[PDB]
Amino acid sequence: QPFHSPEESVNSQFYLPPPPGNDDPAFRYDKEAYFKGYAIKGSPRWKQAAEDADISVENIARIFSPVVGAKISPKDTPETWNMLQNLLKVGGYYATASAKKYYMRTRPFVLFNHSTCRPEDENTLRKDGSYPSGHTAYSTLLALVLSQARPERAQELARRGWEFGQSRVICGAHWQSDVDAGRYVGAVEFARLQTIPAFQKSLAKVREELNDKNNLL
Amino acid sequence: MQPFHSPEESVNSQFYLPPPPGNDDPAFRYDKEAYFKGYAIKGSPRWKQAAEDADISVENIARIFSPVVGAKISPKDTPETWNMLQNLLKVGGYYATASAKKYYMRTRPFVLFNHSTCRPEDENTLRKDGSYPSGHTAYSTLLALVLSQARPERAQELARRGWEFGQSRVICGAHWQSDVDAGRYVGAVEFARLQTIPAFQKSLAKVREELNDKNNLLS
Repeated sequence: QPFHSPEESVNSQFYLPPPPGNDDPAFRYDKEAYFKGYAIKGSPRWKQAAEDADISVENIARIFSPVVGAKISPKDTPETWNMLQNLLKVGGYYATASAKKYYMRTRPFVLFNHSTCRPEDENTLRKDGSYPSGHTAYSTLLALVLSQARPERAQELARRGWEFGQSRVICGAHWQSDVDAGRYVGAVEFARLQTIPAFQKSLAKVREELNDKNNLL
Repeated sequence: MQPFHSPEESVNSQFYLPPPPGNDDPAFRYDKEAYFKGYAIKGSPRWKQAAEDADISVENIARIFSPVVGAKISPKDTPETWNMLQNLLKVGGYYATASAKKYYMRTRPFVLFNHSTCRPEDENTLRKDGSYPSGHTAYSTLLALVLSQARPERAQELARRGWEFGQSRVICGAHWQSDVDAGRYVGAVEFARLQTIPAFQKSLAKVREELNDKNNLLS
């Protein structure tokens, strides 16, 4: 079960500013950012962006294990394995819902008629509000939670968290401003989770699994 | 009154933050355009807010956030919260941004364009301090998060006010938009580090009861 209900997340439509408009400096920048990523298409950083695009637990685990420095599997780290999925629901979905639905911002690949670095998701995304990025809110939240469980890896986690969000831009699924907003959303939800007992309980166990000598790499 | 942790205990900002935008970088073009959009509203109500937001003295920070968190913040009524406000400035505004600041020593916009800011009195000091990332922003974001933890039903207002506090640095001409976007992340990273420190948890507990005391509630 999720740490809290959809209604228990801080309303993102209230604290986030509206999306950059057609003539705002930020939007001119969003377009420039979009084309910079489209230009390096097919390249390695572009491929990495395609990998970061997959948010299934298996892939998140594969990506963060090296960064956090511990094996992450349903067998060795069962609580950490639920934490990753639980955080995706409340952070990527619940926390971004109201803002996303209220603005229904059009995605760049849709506006310019180009495919993304991961064509599979293109149909789902077409109908999802672009602002703010749920992927980013999730990866930011994840980075902060794991930093709390294993602070010795804080800098690596903060760094990877950031690049995971930048992958969305380069991929063509989001605008730079969607990602900038998503990061703030991730921090706000992280602060909200700290007051929920179920989370404190879960985190204690996660802290135990990731610092377990039998799980370190 | 002792920092929740030592300088060396802040996550190295120079390692996780990307470098500030270069001269021919599309993002710096955005920084300059953003700077002029702010210089343009000079004299408006929002501009007035930006000038008041510029003063980070504990007195002014208390005045600004009391209404938002919904409680009277004072050295007499809320002793622990008063210390918290100053402790966070130290570890969040300075310690958390120090290495990236020194590493890049980025020039501030009001200096670059030879303009005055919305708070002339602090220019001589800002002149010596690296611009990226924004310590003011990191502190205000951190503070909004910490207060959201002590008084969660005020989370949305605190989240909004913390965000606008950062935007005031941009409007005031003291920081580039990029210094602010970066400082927000720094404040978040520091917020996560503080959760693992005992001295913080203990101070927070007191702050929590002080801010929820029936006698300090504000409308």
